[PDB]
Amino acid sequence: DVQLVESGGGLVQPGGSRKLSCAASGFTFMRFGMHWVRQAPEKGLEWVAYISSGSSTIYYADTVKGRFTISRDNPKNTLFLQMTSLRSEDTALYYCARSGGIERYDGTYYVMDYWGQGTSVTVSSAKTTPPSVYPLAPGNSMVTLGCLVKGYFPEPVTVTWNSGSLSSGVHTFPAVLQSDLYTLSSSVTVPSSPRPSETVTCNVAHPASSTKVDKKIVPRD
Amino acid sequence: DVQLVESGGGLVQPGGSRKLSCAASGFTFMRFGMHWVRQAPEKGLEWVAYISSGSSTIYYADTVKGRFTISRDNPKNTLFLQMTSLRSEDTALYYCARSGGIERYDGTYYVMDYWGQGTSVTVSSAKTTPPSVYPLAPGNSMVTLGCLVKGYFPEPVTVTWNSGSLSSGVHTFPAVLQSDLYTLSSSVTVPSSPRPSETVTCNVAHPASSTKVDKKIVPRD
Amino acid sequence: DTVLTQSPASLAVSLGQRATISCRASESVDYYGKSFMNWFQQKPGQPPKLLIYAASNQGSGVPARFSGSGSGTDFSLHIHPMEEDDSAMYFCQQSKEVPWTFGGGTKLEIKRADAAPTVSIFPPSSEQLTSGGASVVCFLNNFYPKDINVKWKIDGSERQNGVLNSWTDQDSKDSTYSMSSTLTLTKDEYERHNSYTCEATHKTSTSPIVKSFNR
Amino acid sequence: DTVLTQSPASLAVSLGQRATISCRASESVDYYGKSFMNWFQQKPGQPPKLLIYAASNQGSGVPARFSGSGSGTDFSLHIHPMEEDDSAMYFCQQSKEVPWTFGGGTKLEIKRADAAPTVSIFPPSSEQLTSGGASVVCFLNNFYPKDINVKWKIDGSERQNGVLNSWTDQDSKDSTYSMSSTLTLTKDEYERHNSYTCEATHKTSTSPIVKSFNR
Repeated sequence: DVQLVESGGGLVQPGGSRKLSCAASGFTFMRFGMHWVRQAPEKGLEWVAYISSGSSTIYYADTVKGRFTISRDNPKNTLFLQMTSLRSEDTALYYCARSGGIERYDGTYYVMDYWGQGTSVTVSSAKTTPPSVYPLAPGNSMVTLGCLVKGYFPEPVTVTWNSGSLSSGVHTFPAVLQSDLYTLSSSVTVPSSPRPSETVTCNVAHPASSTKVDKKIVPRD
Repeated sequence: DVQLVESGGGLVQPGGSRKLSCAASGFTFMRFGMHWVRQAPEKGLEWVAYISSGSSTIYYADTVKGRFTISRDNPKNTLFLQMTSLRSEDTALYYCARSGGIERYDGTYYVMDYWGQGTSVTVSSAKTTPPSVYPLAPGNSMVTLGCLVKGYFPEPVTVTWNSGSLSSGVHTFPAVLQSDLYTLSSSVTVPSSPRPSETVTCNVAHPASSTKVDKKIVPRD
Repeated sequence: DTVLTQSPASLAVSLGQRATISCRASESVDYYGKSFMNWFQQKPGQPPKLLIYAASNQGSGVPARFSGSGSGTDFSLHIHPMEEDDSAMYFCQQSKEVPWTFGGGTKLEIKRADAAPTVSIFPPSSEQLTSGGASVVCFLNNFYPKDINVKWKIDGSERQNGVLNSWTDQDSKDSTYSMSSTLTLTKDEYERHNSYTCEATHKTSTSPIVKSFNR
Repeated sequence: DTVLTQSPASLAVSLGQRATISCRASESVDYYGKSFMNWFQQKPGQPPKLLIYAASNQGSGVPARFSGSGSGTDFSLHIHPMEEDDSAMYFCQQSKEVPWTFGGGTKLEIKRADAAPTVSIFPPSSEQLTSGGASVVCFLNNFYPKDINVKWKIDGSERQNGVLNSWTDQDSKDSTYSMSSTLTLTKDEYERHNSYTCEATHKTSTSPIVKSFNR
């Protein structure tokens, strides 16, 4: 089964460098041209680079020409993207796509037929900050509780409820940037019987600051 | 929207008692008849009890007659199941299902149109035991790592990789009961580049013993 | 560069109906009698998946409910009937010239029955207050359509300043939308006011759902 | 009691093909003309969803791709075409008498292409060895069909004693199956042997996938 897995992403300073890899599996890698496509809210999908199976040919999108360098390790089934002189404009999710050829009787047609999950690359000078998790306690057969995780950088932050036991009726909202600091909120709904007789806790992990905190929602009073 | 949420399940000793609740929403509860249906591998779906909107009529499955008692709190929008004299045969996932009436040409037809997630009820004397998590370290562009969580009771155990970050390529297998103790295992595949350069940790939680453990997969040596 | 322009930007089709997404190029896309127009599907938190290639060819494992058509400059993606799993971003892409260009994407959604929102309000936590801040959180959950007007009243006055609203992508099992509105002040200013109100006007009613609390 | 019997117990239909699940009652189920047969769908870790009611009526939000037929004693659920989301347990149930009875269920699955498994072997961890135990784990990942024969060799000998195999349900995006095989010995016993092999015979090959290690 065709399988592409990207990695290398992270937070990089404007003007810095980073190399993303893309591990393939399930097909004879050395026979397929590979691509790097990226996506940002303000971009949608945007092609980055192209490299033939043997690398005798390579293409760069203008915005990337002169700064990035796509390359490949056919024996290690790895494709790479060396980025340098990064700009905020380069912040995006990088996917590596496989240029597969459909054996058309009209002549083989090439189409990026398989993509990966992608890696996040944020280029910013904003400083890494662990978030503050705050308990959202109630003021019906169901009661909504929640957690506010504010003041963190960079994304992402992981939010779980009762170690994952509580999975149904959970809304974890998209984080918003307000002065280089993110803020996100999650909500969990439980039968009113369960609260407070049974504990509800949001488990929040922020990998970048290596911070992990669990916050028990206790009645206000 | 019709919403039904069961709670109350748990581990009960044979001969014991437990009362399950079912919190309804999104519909005029007092107008619908309710049900309690259960499931077990050695059962599939099995009807347990019926109660009309006004309780004037109630039906029990033979296996439950004389021990369980269905009831409702129309004002609280809650349905209940009071179980007593529990036996292992009662171990199963309990669902409360709404007896919705479909307005047909030949008169209204009633069908259990909405179900909840259910609540697990285990009836056993076996003793609650926290599990032991062991790191499954490697002996290709991808490496498969894992965690073995054995000797715990009862179910369930919660398994997450890198706090939920590593979600793709994860296999958490069904636990197996061997002498009143469960054993389960999870595998995560990552590009070989990421390991060991970047940490991989399985986060295992066993609510019933209030045990939460993080096990980092380090190379053997 | 060949600019691909899709239309509409957002849809909303009921289960069982047919959805049609249009994508036009600035320059012809078929070289010979083969149209180099591709279509992809991208569900939230998911890589794109190839749907159609060469204008009308089905990608691997793509149901016969998706079809593609058009030639030269104008192309279309059809989906009939609409099913509960189709909600996604659809993009067209030309692969005749370099660079490879994509369209802006069209967000097709399931048009479900209207649904009023479930509003809940939460005052600052002791812990946050203790740290000098006062964030008031308001959850407007499970509504449809996403079109909603969320406002704040502090002691009766309209407060435009200081709030961040956040929507969730159409729910996968519900087809509803959700949103958190957060008003952020300082502990000091928070303590200068009595009433805090979170209000929502949605087509499911003429009066807004007003949720409030007196500190 | 009206006993409902479903057939087959398990299926495997390819995308685009038609699936037909049969359900027969011990006693008639239609009261006069109205048939009281109902069909439900249950995807793993999910509540049952009403698919068909009264033998042939579609439930809410159920695609025209699902249909029901039959009368009196025999009924059938039909799915055409088959799609990547249909893999679930399908049940019939009669609502004419009390008790309300369900069938045993028919597990329908996507017949995808054959896929050989990815075997990985792992020896006891220091931590577990330090506790006196020695579990040897083996992951046979992402294969198809689920039919596989897993065996263990200790210094070349067949070891039937002490192993626990566990399959994962058909994967949602892959349509493959997976399995862990865990051989449990005591630290003592484990240290009496040298070679530990995990083997798998699967239709994708005539020779088994042998994975081993020398402690």
